[PDB]
Amino acid sequence: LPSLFVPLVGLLFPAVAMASLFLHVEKRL
Amino acid sequence: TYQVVQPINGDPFIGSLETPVTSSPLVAWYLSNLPGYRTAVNPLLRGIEVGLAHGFFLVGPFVKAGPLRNTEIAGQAGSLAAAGLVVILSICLTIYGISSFNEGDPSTAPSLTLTGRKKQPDQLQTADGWAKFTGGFFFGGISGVIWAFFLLYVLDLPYY
Amino acid sequence: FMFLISWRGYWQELIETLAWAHERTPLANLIRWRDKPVALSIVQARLVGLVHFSVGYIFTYAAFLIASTSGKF
Amino acid sequence: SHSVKIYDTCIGCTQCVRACPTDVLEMIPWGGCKAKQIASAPRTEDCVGCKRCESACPTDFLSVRVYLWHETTRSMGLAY
Amino acid sequence: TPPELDPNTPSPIFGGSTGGLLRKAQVEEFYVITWESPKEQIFEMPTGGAAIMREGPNLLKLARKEQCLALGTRLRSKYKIKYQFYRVFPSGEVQYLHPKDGVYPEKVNPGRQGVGVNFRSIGKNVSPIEVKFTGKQPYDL
Amino acid sequence: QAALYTHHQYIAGFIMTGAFAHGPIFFIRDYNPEQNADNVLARMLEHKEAIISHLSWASLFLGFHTLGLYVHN
Amino acid sequence: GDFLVHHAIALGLHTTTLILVKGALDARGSKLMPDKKDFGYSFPCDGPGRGGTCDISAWDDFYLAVFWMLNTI
Amino acid sequence: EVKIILDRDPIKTSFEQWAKPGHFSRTIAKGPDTTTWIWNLHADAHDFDSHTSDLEEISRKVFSAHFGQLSIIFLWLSGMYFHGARFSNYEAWLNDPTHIRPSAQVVWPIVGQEILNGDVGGGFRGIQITSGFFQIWRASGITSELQLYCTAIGALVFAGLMLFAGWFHYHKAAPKLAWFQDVESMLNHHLAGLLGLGSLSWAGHQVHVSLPINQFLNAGVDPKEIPLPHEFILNRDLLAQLYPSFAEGATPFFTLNWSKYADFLTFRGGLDPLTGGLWLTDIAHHHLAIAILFLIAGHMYRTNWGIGHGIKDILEAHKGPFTGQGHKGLYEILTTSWHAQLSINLAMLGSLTIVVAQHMYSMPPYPYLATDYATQLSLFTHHMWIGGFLIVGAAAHAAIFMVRDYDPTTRYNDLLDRVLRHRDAIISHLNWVCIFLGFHSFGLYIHNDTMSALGRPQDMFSDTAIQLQPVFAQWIQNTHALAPGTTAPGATASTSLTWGGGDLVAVGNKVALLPIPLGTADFLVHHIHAFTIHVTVLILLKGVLFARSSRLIPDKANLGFRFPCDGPGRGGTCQVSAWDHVFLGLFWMYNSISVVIFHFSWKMQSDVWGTINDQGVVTHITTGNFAQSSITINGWLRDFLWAQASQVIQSYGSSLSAYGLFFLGAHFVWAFSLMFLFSGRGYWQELIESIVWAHNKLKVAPATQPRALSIVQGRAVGVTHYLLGGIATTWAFFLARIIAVG
Ligand code: CLA
Ligand code: CLA
Ligand code: CLA
Ligand code: CLA
Ligand code: CLA
Repeated sequence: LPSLFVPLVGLLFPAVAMASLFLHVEKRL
Repeated sequence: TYQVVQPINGDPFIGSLETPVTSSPLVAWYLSNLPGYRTAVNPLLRGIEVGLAHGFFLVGPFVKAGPLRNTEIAGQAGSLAAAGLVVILSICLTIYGISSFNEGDPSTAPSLTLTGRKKQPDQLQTADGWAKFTGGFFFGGISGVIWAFFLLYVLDLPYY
Repeated sequence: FMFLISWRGYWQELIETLAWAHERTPLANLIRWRDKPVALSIVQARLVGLVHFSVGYIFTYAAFLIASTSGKF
Repeated sequence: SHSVKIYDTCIGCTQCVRACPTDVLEMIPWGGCKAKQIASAPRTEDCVGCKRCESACPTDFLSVRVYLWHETTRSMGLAY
Repeated sequence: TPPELDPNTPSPIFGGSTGGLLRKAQVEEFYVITWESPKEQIFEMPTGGAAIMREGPNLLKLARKEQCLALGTRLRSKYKIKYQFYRVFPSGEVQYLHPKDGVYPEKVNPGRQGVGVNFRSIGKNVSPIEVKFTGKQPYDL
Repeated sequence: QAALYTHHQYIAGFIMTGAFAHGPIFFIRDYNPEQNADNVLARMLEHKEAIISHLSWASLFLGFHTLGLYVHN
Repeated sequence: GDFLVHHAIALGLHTTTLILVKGALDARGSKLMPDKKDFGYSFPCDGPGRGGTCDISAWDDFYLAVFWMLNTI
Repeated sequence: EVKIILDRDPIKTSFEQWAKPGHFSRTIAKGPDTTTWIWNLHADAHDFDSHTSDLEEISRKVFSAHFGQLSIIFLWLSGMYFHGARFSNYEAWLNDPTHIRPSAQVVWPIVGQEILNGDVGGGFRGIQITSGFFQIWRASGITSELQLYCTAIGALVFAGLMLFAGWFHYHKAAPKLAWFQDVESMLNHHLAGLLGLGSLSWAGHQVHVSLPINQFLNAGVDPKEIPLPHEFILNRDLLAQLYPSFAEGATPFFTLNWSKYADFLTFRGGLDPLTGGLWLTDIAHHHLAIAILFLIAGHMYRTNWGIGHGIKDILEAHKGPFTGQGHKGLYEILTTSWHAQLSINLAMLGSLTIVVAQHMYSMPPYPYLATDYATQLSLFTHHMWIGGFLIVGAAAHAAIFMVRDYDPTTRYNDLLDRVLRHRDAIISHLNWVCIFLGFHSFGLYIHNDTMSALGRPQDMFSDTAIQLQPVFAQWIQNTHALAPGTTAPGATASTSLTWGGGDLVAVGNKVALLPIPLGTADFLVHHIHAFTIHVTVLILLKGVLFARSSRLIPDKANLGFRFPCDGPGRGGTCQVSAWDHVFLGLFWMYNSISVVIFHFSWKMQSDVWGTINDQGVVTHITTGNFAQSSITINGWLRDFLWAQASQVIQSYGSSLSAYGLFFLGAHFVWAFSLMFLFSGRGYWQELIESIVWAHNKLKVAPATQPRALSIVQGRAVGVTHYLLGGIATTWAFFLARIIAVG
């Protein structure tokens, strides 16, 4: 049942994305 | 002539005030003994305690108010969710630390004691310590969930 | 309507009382913010307000347009 | 910080300097008007941008202008 | 002329307020305003409610400066007083801010040199396009 | 049929306001007064009060009577 | 019935245009703010002096016009 | 010191100042240069302490102003009584109150309005009133239109006396500042003189006119046959046949040994099964206790005989470890600042109006008031708004005091101090409670909506699923049920029928009152009330506490009480002023009161009001759907708004079409407010520039230079129309619904 791509888009991608953005945003070169 | 309410540490030009809920001997004793405030202890060590307590506690709300039980045999599985939330949280902590503290940097806590005893360097609050704290928070978080769940299997408690 | 009717000075003064709270709360002031919390700017408010007003506008009528039609066809 | 300029249209009334809440402007000798003085913005780093200065200028068009620029802690009026 | 220096002078009688200094004072900056009082008097605190001036030299630490001028301005009128305020920083260096040039800013002083004044006054500034791509800005000219 | 019509009329509407947004932006960022001296574009600004007041009259005329007739009925 | 709604439509068009072109033609300045250029397309205002100048920027009448365009469509 | 009457001789009386607009202000008496002048003239008209700084003059202005107010109220009462005499069917209604609709306004036959003169019964054409005056008049024993006509003249005469007094006490004999300040005196009189004698006086008319006449009306005798009230005073025989205790004179009262007066005075409690109103025998008795109580209370404060209390003494002696020397200096503040007094009085008078509404619906005082749902819904809703507004006004003047009269160097308080010295702790906490209440009241609804829409009714917060039974209110409810005989042996029946349990009262075919059920639906709405109220409190208290200073604006007090802002600096400082907090609080009061009166309207129709036949079968108006459908926002949209709004949108051609017109009419001005609330005067002033150009072109530009509304006025105009529009909509909606269905 491919409909299990939903969580990946639904949650995993968002979590990774958020974490990454958060890090990039708080970075101090 | 005796007022109970006083400026903080005797300094009226600084933020806070002194009240029975802030500087009572009972409140002071209690807060100084939480795992968080044991400045002199391993951060990792301090964390695990927080995880264990918090983990254990989280199982209750998930299981009892969960869609899966509510008369539905799923039951104690909820606890599993709780095991999922301590993962989310761990992630956040790891993030907070990574972003906050840098590797080379030193502690950012405050070295002066309330009484001015300059004598005290302190804490985690460093890239190294925080990682330890979260790392321990996790281990404790998972273990907390498991033991509550473990009790759930054995049963006997009045609520569930 | 909140962003469009209430303006900034009110929220700025509210947040700075919350800035006080966080620093004076035990166990919570172990965690410090890296970005200073402030009220949304004057223009930003009108943008955020308008977006809500517009999103609501479009989503409300669309819910009505489709349902009333497709319910009857 | 914000940008604040003055123009030879200034008449030396000195009102803005009196109006400013953060001591940004001051008066300096000049010879372009009967008052023989003109405003100056030597400390634009402390300005907040409330425009109380502008609100107090009687020139036809403001002789003191405040161009809101990059935001700093000082300009954002933060006590924290 | 050199500014005054301080500091070991006492501070006014107050009971404590929530409007007081915060972490910003510890890690960014904080300000001090100082004055001489003829009598022991009562005044309204910008941050808090009510405080008592102490006769003789007085020292007050406030966050933000504007608080310093607001109180100081009140000190000048209301009661007649002479005041000064400095910027503390956290290292320990201090910086004299106001008055900063002998006299107050309202009064013209010869020592002062102009900053940010355009001799072509008016709104004779050029259109934005003219400076387009030139880091400049029309007013800066 | 209902969906598609409503879809495009809102798209068209949003697009129309944007068209009248970059028009202003042009006047501020790119418009060169000397290089457009006395041409049709410049004359617009030259009699801008006349343009605006009549648009105001047309809006007031339509508004007063369309509402007026609706309320009467 | 078709007659009346069309005038409503006419009302909607004229007002939204009135807002937008008043915004465009006043982007570079007015009597209240002769130098509205130098400040750009989008700025919060010009303070409470000279009577008060909220929503005086060309960005802000766009902001106003969207409401009317939403009403029109 | 010794308290006495102090006045001064004539202080001018001429039309000279009528001819000079804005004379009261030195800035505005010079005339207009712009159109702003005109608005300022009306906005500073009543700002007396802004006119002069002398406290004596301000006090004299507000004293005559109160006479002016009373004059209007007396003129207003004169009309209601007059209209009940010339243009009403009160005499018709007096025979058949249960079927005939009360009406007291006839419309002229011009342009087609005569349609509004509908079938109100009694062979009469007019507009149904919901003021409630018919039930007051019947309760006072008013029989004929002659008596209403005499009261009309009496009120009008009083209106003249009030108006004359105001002139006399400002232009002829003006009270001195020392006279106004005698607060120990004034409280003694208002406690004993106004309230004590006032309640005593009405207890008399009741036990001589109301109680005798009402008994005749209930016996079923024709109103025209009933002897006039004065036939009861003269011939005691009539008032002896009924209520035989009158056989004796002052005895037993004079000989004590109370009482054989239990005959016309009792602690019966409950509700009259024939009139649906509170027992008149209880109400008369009630006013007897109130009189004496206030007469006793009127002798606490010391005046000119050394016996009593100095209020200044009482306050100073109330100081604790936690509070300092607090309460000291409050007497000098409250005797020196009008705004300080007005804030307390508004807060309390406003709070009183709110408890009045909740008390008049659950304990119907006037005969045939309960089953007239049209009036009860109107009375409750009316007082809720009046009380609601007055409370917001308390915040305004509390703020004004902080800005204008607050001086630590002259009139320190210590209690007011400390509060300012931790104002961030109070506001930050009140901030938190609101967020907690928002989530835990409204969030529960959104939860319910989502679960229902997903087809999971068992995952909702409801009586049939996850229950939130309000047990604390239920336990109390049960306690008042078991109150008579057990707790209060003197009480025969319950306090209210909402606590009855197994008791019901009906008049005609309609239900007067019955035990009101409480469930999860009632739990959710009450926390919504707890939520909305706090947020209103937050906005207003924040405005008062931070009125003078702030970390953002150290010298906000210098900018005044009513200013637009302090510029776009510091990120922007719009609506920092205390005025703008009152302005913001106004919307939230509206938000709170609106969900309160919706809570009332639905609960009453669904669970209380309805038809009852002689088999016991009760059929409620909306049929008890409150429990299962008020727990969802879609339910409120559908089963409440959509369903019940059908009467007002189907009222064209009917007698209720004016409500149909006001329904749309109010939607209009509400949306109209949004133009002012979402925009700024910068745009409008520039638009006016192009329009001013056109007039100059045709040589028709006015000297009074047109200007856009001030920043503050734009907010004043906006919130005013937002309130007028929103409230008037619900008004038209309520009245059409309850008149048609009820
Ligand atoms: C597309 C995005 C998305 C997806 C896939 C889900 C999926 C789910 N939601 Mg969530 N939710 C979302 C968005 C989403 N939600 C948003 C936007 C909101 C805010 C309105 C919520 C608010 C919400 C609430 C309040 C609840 C849910 C619940 C649920 C679960 C209900 C089904 C169930 O009972 O089975 C099984 C039930 C279980 C408890 C199985 C547990 C699942 C295991 C523990 C996963 C392990 C943890 C995971 C690996 C950690 C995440 C790592 C990742 C971030 C990298 C299901 C897993 C319910 C729930 O989870 O029950 C407590 C529930 O209470 N959702
Ligand atoms: C009848 C003769 C008379 C004359 C010639 C005056 C003349 C004067 N009065 Mg006096 N006054 C009078 C009667 C009179 N008054 C009465 C009967 C009262 C008792 C209420 C007062 C109470 C009074 C006070 C408290 C004050 C004066 C003041 C003044 C001076 C200011 C002039 C002015 O603008 O007034 C105003 C002209 C008006 C037309 C105002 C009309 C206000 C009425 C009451 C409104 C009625 C409410 C209305 C129905 C609301 C519905 C509105 C709706 C329909 C839209 C002026 C010398 C003022 C003063 O001394 O100057 C500093 C002052 O403070 N008067
Ligand atoms: C339903 C609410 C509402 C209404 C009625 C209006 C009405 C109007 N708008 Mg506004 N607008 C609104 C909402 C509304 N707007 C909102 C939410 C926004 C976003 C902020 C705007 C933003 C906006 C902008 C930027 C502009 C307008 C303009 C206008 C005017 C357009 C010309 C016109 O119709 O002439 C007819 C007039 C009317 C339809 C209103 C008159 C009302 C009655 C019929 C007058 C008669 C009164 C009657 C005697 C009763 C008196 C009562 C008594 C107490 C005195 C008109 C007054 C434009 C303008 O100023 O035109 C030149 C303008 O540029 N609007
Ligand atoms: C005991 C009652 C009471 C009294 C005596 C006062 C007295 C005062 N107030 Mg307060 N106020 C009150 C209650 C009261 N207020 C309440 C309940 C609120 C909450 C809304 C307020 C909120 C408030 C604010 C925000 C302010 C005041 C201010 C003032 C001062 C000047 C106001 C003025 O000039 O009048 C002028 C009167 C008008 C301009 C009339 C305007 C008409 C209104 C807005 C709409 C009426 C519509 C009507 C109800 C129905 C529509 C009919 C229409 C179609 C014709 C004056 C001391 C001002 C001040 O600065 O204090 C020193 C000030 O800014 N008040
Ligand atoms: C319907 C529109 C609306 C909404 C939702 C709000 C909401 C709120 N207002 Mg505003 N307000 C409004 C209109 C609105 N207001 C308007 C038109 C005005 C102009 C007068 C104001 C003026 C105003 C003032 C002056 C204040 C507020 C305050 C508040 C907050 C009160 C505290 C609270 O309840 O926390 C709870 C939050 C909610 C109940 C919002 C709903 C939350 C949902 C149901 C749950 C979360 C969804 C989901 C789980 C999130 C994840 C989704 C993910 C995909 C991102 C709250 C956020 C006060 C404040 O700041 O708080 C202390 C404050 O002082 N309002």
